[PDB]
Amino acid sequence: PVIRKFTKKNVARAKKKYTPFSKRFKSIAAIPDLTSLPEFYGNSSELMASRFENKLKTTQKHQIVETIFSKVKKQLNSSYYLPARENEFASIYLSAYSAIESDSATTIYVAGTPGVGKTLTVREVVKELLSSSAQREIPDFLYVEINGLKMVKPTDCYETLWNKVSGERLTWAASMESLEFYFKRVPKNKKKTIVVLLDELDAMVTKSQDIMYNFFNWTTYENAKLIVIAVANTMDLPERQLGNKITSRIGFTRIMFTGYTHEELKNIIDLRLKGLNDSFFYVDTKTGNAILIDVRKVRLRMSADAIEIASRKVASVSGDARRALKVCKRAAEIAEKHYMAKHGYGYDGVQTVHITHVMKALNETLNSHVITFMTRLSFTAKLFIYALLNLMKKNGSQEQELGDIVDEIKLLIEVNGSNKFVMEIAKTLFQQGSDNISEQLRIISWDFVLNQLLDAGILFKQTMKNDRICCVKLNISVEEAKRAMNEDETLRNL
Amino acid sequence: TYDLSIISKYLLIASYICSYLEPRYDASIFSRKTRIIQGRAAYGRRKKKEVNP
Amino acid sequence: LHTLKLIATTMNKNIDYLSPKVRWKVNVPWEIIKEISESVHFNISDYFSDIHE
Amino acid sequence: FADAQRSHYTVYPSLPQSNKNDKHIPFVKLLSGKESEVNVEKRWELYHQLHSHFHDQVDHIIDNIEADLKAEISDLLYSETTQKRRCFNTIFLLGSDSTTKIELKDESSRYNVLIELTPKESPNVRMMLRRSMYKLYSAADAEEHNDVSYDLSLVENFKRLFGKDLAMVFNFKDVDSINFNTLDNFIILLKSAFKYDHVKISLIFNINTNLSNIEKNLRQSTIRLLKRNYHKLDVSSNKGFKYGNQIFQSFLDTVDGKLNLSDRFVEFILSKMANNTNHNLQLLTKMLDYSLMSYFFQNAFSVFIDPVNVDFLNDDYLKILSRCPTFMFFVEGLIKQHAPADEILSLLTNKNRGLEEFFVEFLVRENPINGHAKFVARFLEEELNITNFNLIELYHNLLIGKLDSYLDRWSACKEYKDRLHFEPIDTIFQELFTLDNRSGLLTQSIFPSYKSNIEDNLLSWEQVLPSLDKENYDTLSGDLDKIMAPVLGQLFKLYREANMTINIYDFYIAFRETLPKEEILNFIRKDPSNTKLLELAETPDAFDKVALILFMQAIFAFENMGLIKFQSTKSYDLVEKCVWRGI
DNA sequence: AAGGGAAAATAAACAATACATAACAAAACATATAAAAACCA
DNA sequence: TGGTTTTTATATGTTTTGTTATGTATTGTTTATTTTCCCTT
Ligand SMILES: Nc1ncnc2c1ncn2[C@@H]1O[C@H](COP(=O)(O)OP(=O)(O)OP(O)(O)=S)[C@@H](O)[C@H]1O
Ligand SMILES: [Mg+2]
Repeated sequence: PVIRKFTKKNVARAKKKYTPFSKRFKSIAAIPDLTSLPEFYGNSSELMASRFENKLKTTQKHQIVETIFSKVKKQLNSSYYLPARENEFASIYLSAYSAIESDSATTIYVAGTPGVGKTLTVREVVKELLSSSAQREIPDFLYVEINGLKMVKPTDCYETLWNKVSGERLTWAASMESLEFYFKRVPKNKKKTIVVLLDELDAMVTKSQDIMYNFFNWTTYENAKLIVIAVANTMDLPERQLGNKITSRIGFTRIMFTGYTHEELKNIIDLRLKGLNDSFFYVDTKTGNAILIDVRKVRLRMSADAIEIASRKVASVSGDARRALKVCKRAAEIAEKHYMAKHGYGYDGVQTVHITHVMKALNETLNSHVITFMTRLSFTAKLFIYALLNLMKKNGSQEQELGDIVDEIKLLIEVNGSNKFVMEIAKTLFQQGSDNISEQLRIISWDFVLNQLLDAGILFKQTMKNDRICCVKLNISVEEAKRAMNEDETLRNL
Repeated sequence: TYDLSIISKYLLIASYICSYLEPRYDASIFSRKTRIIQGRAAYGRRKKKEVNP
Repeated sequence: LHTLKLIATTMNKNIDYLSPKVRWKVNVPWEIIKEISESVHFNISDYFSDIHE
Repeated sequence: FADAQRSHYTVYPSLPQSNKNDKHIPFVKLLSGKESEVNVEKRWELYHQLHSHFHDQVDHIIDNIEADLKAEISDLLYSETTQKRRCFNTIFLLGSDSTTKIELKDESSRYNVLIELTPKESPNVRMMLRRSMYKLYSAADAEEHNDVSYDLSLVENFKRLFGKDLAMVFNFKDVDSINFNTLDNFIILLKSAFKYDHVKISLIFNINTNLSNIEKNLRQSTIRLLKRNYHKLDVSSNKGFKYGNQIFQSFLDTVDGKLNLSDRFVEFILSKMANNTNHNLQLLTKMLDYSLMSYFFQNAFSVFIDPVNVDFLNDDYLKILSRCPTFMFFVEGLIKQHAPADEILSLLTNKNRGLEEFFVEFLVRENPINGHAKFVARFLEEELNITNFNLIELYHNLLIGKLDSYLDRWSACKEYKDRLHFEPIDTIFQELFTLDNRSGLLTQSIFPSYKSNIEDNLLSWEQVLPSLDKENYDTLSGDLDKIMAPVLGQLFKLYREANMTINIYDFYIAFRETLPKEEILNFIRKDPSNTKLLELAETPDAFDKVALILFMQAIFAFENMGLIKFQSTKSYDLVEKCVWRGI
């Protein structure tokens, strides 16, 4: 053939049609009743989604030990009736019950900081009104999860929504014309109400904001039976992206979920422990396996002030329910490994999770490690920081020339030549120990420890090929660098 | 060195003068024409620079 | 003389010759402009003898 | 949506029905409308047979400057059998325009690809290679009658994929416009192809200026690679003058025996061709054509260079040829020698037959300088083996009589300076059949003082606009036109007398004092129709506002002409002047 | 011929602007393949 | 109708080109002080 200027030998193209839905029935009066039609609304798709359960199955299982603390960690998982979002349940459920019962269309906007129960309680709204629809007090509907961070492209939401509505695989430019003809032209007698959840709406609108307009404008149509529950993080995402006249035309509700208080965290943690706290297990003393009601009848209480200080500390910072369920899951496995080490069960009178297990689980996520990292570096790496801290108090310029650091390291071994530690190390730091190596310009492992501190994130270095005039910041603080160097014995005396 | 034109050859020379002499001293070096109207010519550089520009 | 890279400008993509802001400079060494000046019998060294040499 | 506000619109203009005439040639009737139509169309076709006979030979010459240059570069591109066989033969083309095609040999059991690289095709080193490996892989499938990564691994797989060995030639087009960091790194990249035993590279550098400028740009270890075998080939239209001497001789063959060349014209040709050394031959042809275009457009006696139109001769022709300055010198010579009046009167216009019978005598002389210059140029060529000479300044010194004072510089024509001696004689009526520039048309049309013609029209402006006397007392503003300058011309003399940096407001007031206050307000009121303009004129502030409106469209017109800088944006109060007259 | 004294020059601190390049955007230039669409047959 | 070829829509990759932001270097602006020769005496 022709000689190609470059090759693309890894193109894999999807079998997706190009013609939209507005061109396959030739008339609005020739559109059939779409609810009594086989390939719409997912009436045959329940075979392929259940195919992949058989791939991760294997037949070997040899008596895995399920101890006392393994049952508590299973019950504090986020995947395992919700107490502290009651007015927010009653706002989303009331707005969606009215629009389904009246064959109307609306949009519900819900925002908040991460982890506050909003993806959970929207799914609990639509599960309540699936059960209300299955009892035939509202008509049947179809429910679509759209997650913006579960998409490769932002434009894949058009493909996935129209695939769930119609069972047809089209491209995205053909899917939005298929959906737009579906919502404004197809009559209300032929359609079914659709409750789509646009989850994590921040991620879809970062580049071109053409995607948030379409889902909200489709709900203003008369013939459309579409309820967009749009859950995002910030409250001003509609008004910044769309504008003021567009967000007033749509007329959507606007809910914000405040992060939970410390008393609400206690009624989440202790709600997921009602079946196990203050309860009796059957533990055999030779394997360690516990069984809820050779064997002792042990029992399990968790301390209420341990849940208190796990709630007071988490809710004061962010207030999310994930960080409190995994600070009590982390405390439950700290208590397990000491139970596992005392009796030595391994893997195949009363147990408790103290205040000291929860504090240990909570301190390790709040401590920094840049103190502990820098006290245990080399003498060479600590001499690099100690020379950099002297330069930031001769000038305070907070980005030092790298050749000013080298001359400071040489001056600091110059002046402290009476020191007992510096006399014996300056032979092993300029000639590297023995003779036959000349006295040199950089200290031994200068390229090692400069790259060790850049890789660790402690140190920032600009991009210059002149290795002497290049500039060097810190990235941690001047205080916690000085705190780590006033601990080391040999540097604080010199 | 070059096969430039006779006025291309004086236009690199004038380019080399404009780019290394300073603009402040040009009236003292190049001016030649008599003055009908009263005025003072430029005095020139007072002292030499030891940079060799 | 500019297309032959004997006169330079400030480097912007699509500079306009026809503008107030665009300035010019020469890029030939002294050893080329000395060979040029002796061809047209112009004594360029006297213009630079009085500045330092 | 007007078309004046659009960019690039197309008019399909309306042509009238028929203008009753076959008069569609651009030549006009001369002698202020006394020349017949048959003379105008004869002077048109006698122009085109003298114009086309000149360009049939110049097109023949230009086709020989490339056929010689293709063959001179091909003697030098081939057969330099080196015994070391681990380098490239480099061809430096000194002063070459990059418009020469290079034909490679056919020469089977070998591929000969030519790879040409312009500096626009060379932004960096990988773009030089991906175009070079595309140009050889595309040109080897063209001769062959799967895809390959375009890199220098195509050079090692060339025998293992095509069966014949390679000989690639690189032709760098504008190497004075490429940057030499990239071209240095690409020659070093091509150096890595000397381990493959079946390839040979050949570089060709079209150095427009100089070799000494190139070796100061490349690194020193690259020049040591370029010196195993290099060849400097001087390629110019201006070398030895041998192609400028052929176009000027081709011109003198067309106008041999029918037009003369004044030495004021020839040294203008000789001076303007020295100011452009790179493209002489197009500029030599441009000046000979525009002077030949100028002759047949302006002289009614252009039809009198073929002898068949001499039998046409008219009375207004007889009134205009007798003011030739040689013809008065001939009548002066007949006064001073022969006393009686009648033979001079038979020469003059009172004998109606004799003067037109006097002009038919002197048209048939050969006027032999055109053949003698070709005689000298051929004789001075083959006898003395002299190459480096203009035929243009040989023809210029021959018109004066300074021939042997030009030949003494070669110091070998002393035995031949008496046999080549020629003093020209002034033939009669030679001013009517000649090419000269004493009016200043060629140095106004082809080589104008561009900016000096702009400041002279701005400053003077009386040479431009007609100062008319009758028609102004009828019109609306002719009481104002004698007392007020055009605003671009008035503002320019305030511009000219000012210093470098000038305040706009002080330049506005100094403009305003030049204007007449009473007659501008009389002119602004002399239209009774505009009510909105008469309302401005009743205001006490009328002259101060009309002067500012009229100022700041001329201070605007001086910026896009380029006469004024607005110094120091954010300030907009003072301007710097860009342009001085006379420079 | 002397000399006054204003133009010109020098220097130094400071402010304002230009410049070289980094980072990127976007249009021209280029290829690939499934779906439409002609189109013989 | 039916297979086959051709075009289009969708999708991504490549190279050139033009815009903008910014840190640093250059250049203008003002004020004090010293040298130079023109224009009055
Ligand atoms: N009120 C609650 N009652 C019980 N469990 C809760 C409650 N809120 C959150 N959880 C648990 O914590 C998890 C947090 O999920 P969500 O908070 O709904 O996610 P989220 O609000 O979308 O946070 P994102 O995705 O970062 S915006 C849920 O899956 C539950 O397991
Ligand atoms: Mg969520």
